[PDB]
Amino acid sequence: SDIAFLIDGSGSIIPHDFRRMKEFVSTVMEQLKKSKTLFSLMQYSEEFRIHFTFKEFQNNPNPRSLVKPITQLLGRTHTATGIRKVVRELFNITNGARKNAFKILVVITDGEKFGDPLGYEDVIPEADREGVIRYVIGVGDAFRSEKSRQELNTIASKPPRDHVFQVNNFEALKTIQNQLREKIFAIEG
Amino acid sequence: SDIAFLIDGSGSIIPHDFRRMKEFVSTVMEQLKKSKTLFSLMQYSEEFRIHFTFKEFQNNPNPRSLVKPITQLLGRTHTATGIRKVVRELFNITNGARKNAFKILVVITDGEKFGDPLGYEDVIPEADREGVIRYVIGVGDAFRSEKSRQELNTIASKPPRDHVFQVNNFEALKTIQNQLREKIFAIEG
Ligand SMILES: [Mg+2]
Ligand SMILES: [Mg+2]
Repeated sequence: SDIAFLIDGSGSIIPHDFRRMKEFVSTVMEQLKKSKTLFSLMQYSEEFRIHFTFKEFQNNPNPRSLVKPITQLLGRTHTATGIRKVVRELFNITNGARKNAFKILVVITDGEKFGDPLGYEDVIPEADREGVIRYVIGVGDAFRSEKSRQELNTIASKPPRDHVFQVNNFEALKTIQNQLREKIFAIEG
Repeated sequence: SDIAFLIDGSGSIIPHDFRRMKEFVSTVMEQLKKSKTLFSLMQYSEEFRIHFTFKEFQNNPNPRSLVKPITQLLGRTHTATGIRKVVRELFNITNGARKNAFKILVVITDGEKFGDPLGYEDVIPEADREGVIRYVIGVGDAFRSEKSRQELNTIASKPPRDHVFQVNNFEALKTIQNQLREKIFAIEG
């Protein structure tokens, strides 16, 4: 499995909630680390940060090591654009990504996609094509609406009830590790 | 005929040539005027300025006065996003666009698309579905190759012969002036 992480570095996320976020991620990588599993991370906002590719991870496969040194981005939310860059570069052959393997994407966001030229319509359709499975963790009040949830039901793979986890706040992410974990195991064993 | 212009305001355009382009536009809108014609203007770079809308035109049908105050935006070349907006905002009924009218668009730019999240692959198609006729004018030494002009043909309608025009300097736009004018009359008569 080519398991990649897309995390929201929006400056709407207070340093420690962002601290937490970061700890969540380390933990799941260690928790899902099979032998042939690869990992990659990028930090998206208004600027886009590749912290590491599959290709790298295999010559230093240590979640605590690589997760540790990340720096927040603060800008706004270009989720769609972020998606396009995952598919477009993370999941490319020269980046470690292996062709006969499962493509998995886990997104973590705290708001709605603000000020993005692209849309889900522009990026969604090409993610399916190469067949990327998408699981979305949405965090906070921003997601309590009868429309905010739509954006989340949308970045997800179908069915959405099994791909979406609407948590209450940074702390409260520890609460779904077993879930998010077992769902990603079941599709490899 | 709902006729709209997209003028490149990038930083590579020196101020006297930016003034030359502003002249061209005023003039052509003059020459192409008829009682049923409406004109719209947008300048793009990295930012996007809608100078006058279809229905605001019909509030002060005066090319010349309307073009006078236009100051240069200074960005870089985000041409696809520009096409998008032209198509999404200007040929919008609420911005005065008429249901049974023709939709002609004239693009003028001194460069290659650069650092644009969108591809022409994401805009050309919306432009076709909405029946938008595109003419491209590529000014300067950027479209100097059997390659960069290939940008022009992609943007422009088919056959490419008829919809593309390239001139060496701004000061030469005056040369394709009469040939353009006519092209845009064979649509209507
Ligand atoms: Mg946020
Ligand atoms: Mg330029």
